[PDB]
Amino acid sequence: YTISHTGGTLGSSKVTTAANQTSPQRETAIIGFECPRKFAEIEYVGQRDSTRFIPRTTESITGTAGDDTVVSLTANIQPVAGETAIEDQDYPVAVAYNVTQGVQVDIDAVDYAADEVTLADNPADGDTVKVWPIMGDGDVQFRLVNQFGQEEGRVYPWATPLYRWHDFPQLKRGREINLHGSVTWEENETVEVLLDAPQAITWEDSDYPEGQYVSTFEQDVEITL
Amino acid sequence: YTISHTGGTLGSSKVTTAANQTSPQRETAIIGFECPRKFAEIEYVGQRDSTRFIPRTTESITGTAGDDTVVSLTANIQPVAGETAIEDQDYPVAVAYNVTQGVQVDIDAVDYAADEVTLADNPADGDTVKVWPIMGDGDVQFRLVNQFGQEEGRVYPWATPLYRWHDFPQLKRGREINLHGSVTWEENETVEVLLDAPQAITWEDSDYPEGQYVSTFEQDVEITL
Amino acid sequence: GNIGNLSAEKQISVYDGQPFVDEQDVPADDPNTPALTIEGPDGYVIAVDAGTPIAPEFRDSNGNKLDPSTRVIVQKCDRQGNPLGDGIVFNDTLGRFDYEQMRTDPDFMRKTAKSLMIDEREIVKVFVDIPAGANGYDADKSRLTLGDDTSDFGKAVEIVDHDELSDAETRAVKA
Amino acid sequence: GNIGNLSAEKQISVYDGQPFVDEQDVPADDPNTPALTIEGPDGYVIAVDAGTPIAPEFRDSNGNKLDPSTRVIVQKCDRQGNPLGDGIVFNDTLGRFDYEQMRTDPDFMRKTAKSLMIDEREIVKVFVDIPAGANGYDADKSRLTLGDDTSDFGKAVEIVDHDELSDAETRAV
Amino acid sequence: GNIGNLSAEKQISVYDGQPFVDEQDVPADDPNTPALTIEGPDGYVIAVDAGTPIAPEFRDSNGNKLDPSTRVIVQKCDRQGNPLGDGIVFNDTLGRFDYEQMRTDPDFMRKTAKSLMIDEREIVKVFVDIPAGANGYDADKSRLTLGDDTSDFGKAVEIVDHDELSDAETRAV
Amino acid sequence: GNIGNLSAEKQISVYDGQPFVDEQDVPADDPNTPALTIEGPDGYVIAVDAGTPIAPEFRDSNGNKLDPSTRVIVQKCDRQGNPLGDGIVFNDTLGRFDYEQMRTDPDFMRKTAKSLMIDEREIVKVFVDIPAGANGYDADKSRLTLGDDTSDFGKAVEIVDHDELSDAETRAV
Repeated sequence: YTISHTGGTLGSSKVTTAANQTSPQRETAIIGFECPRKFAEIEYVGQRDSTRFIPRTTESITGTAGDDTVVSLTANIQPVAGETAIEDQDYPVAVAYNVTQGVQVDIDAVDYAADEVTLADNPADGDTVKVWPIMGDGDVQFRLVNQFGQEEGRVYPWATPLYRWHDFPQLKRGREINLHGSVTWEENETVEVLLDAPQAITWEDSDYPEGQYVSTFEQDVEITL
Repeated sequence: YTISHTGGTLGSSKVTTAANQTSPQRETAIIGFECPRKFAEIEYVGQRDSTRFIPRTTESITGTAGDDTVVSLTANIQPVAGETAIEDQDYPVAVAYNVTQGVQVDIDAVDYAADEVTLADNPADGDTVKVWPIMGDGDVQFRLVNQFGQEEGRVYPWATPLYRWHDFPQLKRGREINLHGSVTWEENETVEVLLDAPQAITWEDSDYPEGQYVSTFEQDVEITL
Repeated sequence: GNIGNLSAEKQISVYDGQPFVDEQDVPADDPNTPALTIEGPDGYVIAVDAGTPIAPEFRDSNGNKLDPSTRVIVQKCDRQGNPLGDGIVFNDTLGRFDYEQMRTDPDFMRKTAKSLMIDEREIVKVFVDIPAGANGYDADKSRLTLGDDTSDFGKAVEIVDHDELSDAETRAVKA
Repeated sequence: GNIGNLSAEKQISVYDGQPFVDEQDVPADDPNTPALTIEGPDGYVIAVDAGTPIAPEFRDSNGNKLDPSTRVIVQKCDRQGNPLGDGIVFNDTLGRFDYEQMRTDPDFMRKTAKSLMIDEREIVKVFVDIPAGANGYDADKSRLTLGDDTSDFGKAVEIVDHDELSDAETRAV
Repeated sequence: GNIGNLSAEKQISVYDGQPFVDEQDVPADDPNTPALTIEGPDGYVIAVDAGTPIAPEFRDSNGNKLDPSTRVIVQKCDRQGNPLGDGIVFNDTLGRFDYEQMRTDPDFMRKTAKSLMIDEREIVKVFVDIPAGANGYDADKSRLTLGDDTSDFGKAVEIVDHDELSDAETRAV
Repeated sequence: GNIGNLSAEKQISVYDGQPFVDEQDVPADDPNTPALTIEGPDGYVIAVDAGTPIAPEFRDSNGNKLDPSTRVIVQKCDRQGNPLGDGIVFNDTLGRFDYEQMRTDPDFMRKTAKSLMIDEREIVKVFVDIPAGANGYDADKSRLTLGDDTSDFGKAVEIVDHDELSDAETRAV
């Protein structure tokens, strides 16, 4: 006797784990989904139940004369759903915020190739601005952990690239992501979502304007009770 | 399917109503219990499900030299389950408040014969005091009222004297009041409790120290779902 | 929207202020004068089973008690006001009585001996045999209690309208 | 002058303005307060077959959309209106709902996963779990459109008055 | 050095300081907050029958008795935390009790109205519906008693471990 | 805490970043350069059915898409790097490709023609026939996605380890 649910950034309980990786090119555990006492079991079926991932990183710049262009963001950028115009995407490629004025900034233009952008707000000298663009390169996959602290194993050991999550219109049916493999939980067990990449994903940065979370991870699943 | 609930001063929702009587003696409609959309029906059975009812009134005085004693309060000051000392009782017969001082007061001595009392602090000339003794003599009973604002009938109509509620230890089993008769509400309909007495009931006097409800009326009842 | 249906044998208690009763202040030592006078209610019938309590709240004018040596008597009467000698239910004192829980604790409920059944126009009286030194009877400040209907204790008092040949036999109370 | 005999299963869709659905301005992070309360019509039965769309066009008082990471839940409750735990028809987020065409393209529509059945008195509640930072919920400037009764896509909501054996089996709750 | 073997049905009581029950101080007038929570002990099964007493000594931080007009509700919930509406056991006030002897004299002991059963994970919650005038609700200077495993009066709560046919019948919820 | 075992038949996708493929810079006047070298894994085996999607996101160093007069071919070779000639899967121009949505809409997906199989050593190569002008080719600012393992649309590439008779007949080139 089962129904469906979503596991997510917050999800059915505040016992999940939300951390960030390292810059040395060595994978870490971004997220930890631990089961509660409430439910007997959680089950995920690749090819059946969708998954969504909006990753996003953090950068910073200092203000000075002519500082309307933003440099290479250390990030292999792509457009969203293959579409470039920020005003016509399912979600922004990137956003930024002046701290000295304490507001959001709109973006004017892009160079996907050079990984650079162009803004309207020429800041002052000594100014401070922060940017949250989507994450580029990255290899992700799932992992299981028992109630002890042990790696039982991965799932379908072929890590998908990060950028495919950006590449498609994730909301539209048929194009949504359905990874592979299968997996089952239990009460004190903890699945983890793991990632390897150069750049530091972030969350819960207060200065972000369009929500209390820069970036999200969601997953449809089936549940016993 | 059935359960047991309590109808109360506030009950399952704030469609309940409460109001006072007149100074001449007449059956006035004191408190009305109206049924919600949440339930389907209600029942109350005398001789099975009990009822508690703590009435109290208001008087007041202005102070002067020598005013330790307070006069006959326009009611017969009964005992409390046959008891005399305020400390020893299930509830006070009498409470007092110095509003000029903005404080609660306690009692020194009592005289049920002359229906008088005598207090601790002689309040000042021009001082202001309010007092809440129990309701004196009077008669009380029930009534049904349909959705049309119209009567439908009374319930084991032997109007009960007031003093009997004060004369018992209402909590003690056996001594708990059980009235008589039966009743069955419907959805949008109301029952009323009515009263005749030479004094004015009070609730929600802001200056009262013990709680927000000097007087109460509560009843064990039976509900469908 | 029902209220339901009732019975005949209503269960009550009895006291002074009801409107089939007469209080009457009393001097020192005139026993023949009636303190309390029940009459029948003119149409109903009263019944008092035996083993039935009394709670007399008897006091003076000045709030205090009376002499413990006093005798309270409850006596049945004719339909006129005369005693009957026979048909007494109670003759005892007040020193044996305690007022602060006389209607609460059944172990404090001092009780009757005989049963009793009263018809339409009949009378019951209370009488008070006293010494000469006492301060009398201030009925405003004294009272009486007899039975209870809300509890399950002592025994409540029965009242009815008329049920037929049971009434024909009840009317055999005639001497 | 005929009317045409019509099936009493009337196929409609549902919104807030109707006089059996009440709204409630929500604070920041009260996921137990119901934003919307759907009381039965006091005389009919509603049926929602599985595979049924939603369009919960939610915004704030200033009019901007809520946070995408919001959780949105539809749940049946008892006749008192307390959640049954089980009996859910929907559980997902707002980011999964492109407001521009969430009710336009079947290729974008979000559908139910369960059947459902509401009597004259049974209650539905729409709960919203939000972080702290958001600008609440202004029902005066937001709305809901449950189902479709207009297009050859999607599905609708069946409403019926009382028929005998249908009621006989409907009271098998 | 013997002790005597035991029947499986252990007659006990329940109190606040046990490791399958949790307290939580409530604000002024929040009923939906569960003051007290009970959960199954993970391996045993509890059975309460009706006529089970309560000494629910609820007090404030200063310990003084609350507004007697306060309402108490006791209810079984699902395995998640959602009350049922069905399966309520108790609903009464405070001033119907008398803290001085509410657990002492049987004339002062209120009790339940129905039976109850707790599996390894089943949950019970206790709610308190209160006006604004409360001085809060301090659990440290308050407590609860359920069951009676000391006298001929009242009853005790039965507890068992898992036995085959007993648990097979138990899981018919 | 089971996971669910799998057969050998891994349904996957292919692109530049995996460690059995190497991109290479390409000037603009050679249809004979190994643009991509796709070498076997040395112990596992790949299979592709005809009717398999391609997404050849080729641009220049300045990010612009190249002249769609350019042609592209994907082709099998021997275990050394010599094209077999036959066994071609693809030959078309970039003008038939729409980088904005070429890997999303089935109505834009250019697919394979003939099936294909790659043993532990068999090589696939890509060849690009270009005119004189269009600014060469940079693979670091370009990529490719071969097959699709996420949708119901398109198909995925099959991979296996060594199972006996399957390999015995996979040697049937």
